[PDB]
Order: sequence, then C-alpha cells, then structure tokens
Amino acid sequence: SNRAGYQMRQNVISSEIFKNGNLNMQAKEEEVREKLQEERENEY
Amino acid sequence: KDTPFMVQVKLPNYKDYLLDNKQVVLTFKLVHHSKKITLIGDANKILQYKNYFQANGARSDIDFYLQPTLNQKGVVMIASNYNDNPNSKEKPQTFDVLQGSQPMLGANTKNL
Amino acid sequence: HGYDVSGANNKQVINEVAREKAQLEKINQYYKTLLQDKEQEYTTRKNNQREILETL
Repeated sequence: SNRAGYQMRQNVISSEIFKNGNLNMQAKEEEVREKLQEERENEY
Repeated sequence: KDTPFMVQVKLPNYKDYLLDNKQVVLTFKLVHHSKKITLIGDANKILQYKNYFQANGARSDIDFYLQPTLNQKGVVMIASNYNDNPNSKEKPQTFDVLQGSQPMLGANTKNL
Repeated sequence: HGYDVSGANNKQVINEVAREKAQLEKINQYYKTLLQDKEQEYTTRKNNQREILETL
C-alpha cells in the first residue's frame, strides 16, 4: 500500500510547485483590484 | 379589566374587510378590556388598525404601542392588561400550573 | 364614537424610515469590495490608486 501510494503520490501533474501558478493568479487579482479602486475613487 | 393578560392575536390580510365575523367579538373583548396594546406589522396597516380600534371600540387611555416591520405578511397584536386597581389586586403564584396555561402568552394546546 | 385621528403618524413614519435606514446600513455593510484593512501589498496599492486618481 505504501508502494502504490509512492507510485500515485509523485505524479508529474501533482506534488510540485503551484506557488508560482497561484502567485500569478494573486498578481492579476491585485491588478484587477487596483483597476477596481481606480474606477471606484475616480468618483468616490 | 382587572385580570391580567398579554394575549397575542394574529391578523391576516383580507380584501378591505380587515377582520372576521368568525373572529370579531373575541378580538374586540381584549381591546375593550385591555390597558396597553401593541401592533407589529406593516406601517399603514398598523396605522389603520389603531384608527379602526380607537374609532370602533377602544378608549382614550390604551397607549397604542406601534413597532412597524417590513417583511410581515399579516399584522400581529398583543393586548395586555395591567391591573392598576388599588384595593388588593395580587397575582396568583405566577401560575406554576400544569392544568392551566399561564396568562401572559397562552400557547393554547387544546381540542379536548 | 369619534374619529379624532391626525398627527400621531409622522412619528410612526419616522419609525418606518429608521427601520429602512437600518436595513440600508445592513445592505451597505454586506460588502466584500470596499474598505477593509488588509496587508501592506494591498494597502499601498490602494493608497497609490487613491492618490494618482485624485490627480487624474
């Protein structure tokens, strides 16, 4: 069972660095929040 | 007019008749004999119910307490009667009784 | 038995508009987008958008 878990746990699709993959999502989130406050306190 | 109660009567929302000949004497006895009634519901509905009760059968010292709401299909009234008579006029043991219902909010469970 | 009904309704309308004001404050408080104190990466970008935008 640990051998099958070892063959499954280290897939090429998993168990790696998604930190950049969600860091880019975080960056575009901050940028759309930036433009959101742009369009907000243009008139706030 | 001396026995205390805080009985709560619901009031549905018919077309233009605003009460029931099924239920008119029972809901006028309380407003005639009460001392402080309150009204919960829609704004103009509790206004016209205060107008209707004062113009039909109430008296000039009830001190209608109105607290309006928004999302309330219907309008609920609570009629209370403080004793305020100076002879003796004491409350019987705050009715810890399994036979009778306590005379603040009745919660009437009966068919037989 | 006597009509005698005026003047005791503006107080009630004031009560209705006060409950309306409370509902409006609850609706305004239901927000996820406006001011809520965040980390420095959010807040410096926020303050910069305010400043560059007042100049704009």
